[PDB]
Amino acid sequence: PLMVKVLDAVRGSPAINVAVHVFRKAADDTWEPFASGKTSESGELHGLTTEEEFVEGIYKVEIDTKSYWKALGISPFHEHAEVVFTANDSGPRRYTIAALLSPYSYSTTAVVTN
Amino acid sequence: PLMVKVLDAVRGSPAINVAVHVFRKAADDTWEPFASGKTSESGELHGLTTEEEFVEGIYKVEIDTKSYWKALGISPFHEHAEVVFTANDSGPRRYTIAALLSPYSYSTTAVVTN
Amino acid sequence: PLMVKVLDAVRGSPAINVAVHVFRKAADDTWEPFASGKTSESGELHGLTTEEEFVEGIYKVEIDTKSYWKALGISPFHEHAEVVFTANDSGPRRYTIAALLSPYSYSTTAVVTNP
Amino acid sequence: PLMVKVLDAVRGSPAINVAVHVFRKAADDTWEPFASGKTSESGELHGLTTEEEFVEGIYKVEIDTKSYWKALGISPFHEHAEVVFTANDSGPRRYTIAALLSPYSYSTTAVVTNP
Repeated sequence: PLMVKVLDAVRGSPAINVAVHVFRKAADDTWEPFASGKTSESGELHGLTTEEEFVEGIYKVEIDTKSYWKALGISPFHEHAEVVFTANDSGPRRYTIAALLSPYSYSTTAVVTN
Repeated sequence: PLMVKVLDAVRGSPAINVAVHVFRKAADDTWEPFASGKTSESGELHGLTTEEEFVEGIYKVEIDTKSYWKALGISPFHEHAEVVFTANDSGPRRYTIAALLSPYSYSTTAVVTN
Repeated sequence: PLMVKVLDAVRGSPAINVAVHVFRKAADDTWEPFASGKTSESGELHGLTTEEEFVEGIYKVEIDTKSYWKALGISPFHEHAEVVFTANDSGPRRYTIAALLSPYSYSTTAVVTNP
Repeated sequence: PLMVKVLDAVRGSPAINVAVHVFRKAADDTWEPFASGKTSESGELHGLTTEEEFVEGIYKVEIDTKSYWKALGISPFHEHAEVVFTANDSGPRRYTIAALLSPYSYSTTAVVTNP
């Protein structure tokens, strides 16, 4: 139900081996670890969760952009990119969180389909 | 060797049934039709060309964004989105031209892989 | 030293009356409230801080995009856009945090200048 | 009535000395040169046209992104960014064409205001 895709706007490539952490907002308003991984050779991270586990609520996707750029020998601006959203059962069932990275800028979009 | 992908930033969806025209720059500097189609249900347009036909040169991808938005009952700013680039044999072999559409804005990126 | 500018990609206009909250990471690793304000009719937010107050640190600029879109009667995807960065670690700089908003997508860019 | 502003997403800075060519579609469907200029040290290009001259029509703003990146010694993907739009068809408006550049990607947004 949840896929994360990361692209590199400098090189025109997938952003490979980027660490991604997903958190779910707990009742006390803290962020609890939910799932994590590293993007693949295609810049994608599949298998984070299942339909049963991905219940409605507020989630945060943190993308470790700073490590990515530093490994390329580039100093970037942001500490990470964060994407915070509510999962809603009314809407379509599959969420792709896409991010497009540059050293001083990033874009993110949600593609939500059935 | 060439794929075009179009997303809708307003609805968080693929942009479906968007007309896309590809042109190749001729020796006289005019744009000659090269390939065309409409994006699919996944917002993608596959099968535009073959490796044999997609020789080095300058290409233009014109995306009919204005018709897309008008069919959704929205008045948009741009007449179309245009992506102009050189195909280069030195670089990786597969080109994805991605576009992210809003009524008054668009983003485009090239993902070039082997 | 810190300015925030927000545009609306749907309207082709400044994004007006967007709430922005800035935090700074404290010694204990918590996010301490640092400054807040709203974008004006030009989509800009000036006056958040001073050169003296804007010391080195890790800052988070929270742009309340959901509140913006809901005040316009639109159901958007994100809760907010968060921009997190180290500032002033090589001496004072001027930071513009720009954001471009759509209901299911946003962009942010930093322009950093040395006075 | 027409301003162009360009940022560099790699540097986190204005994109300086970017060449911009504006065309207007003629009666015969050709692109007629309309105005041109370069972005300043602030990444802005002012003074392209006048209220009188900027009549209704279909305009193309060509931002010479390859020339910009090649002047910096970088091999980018696109030849240029083209922004094509109908202007002034409900009376005079003020247009800002903004662009954010990276070597393999760009964004453009229009801010349209009624004076």
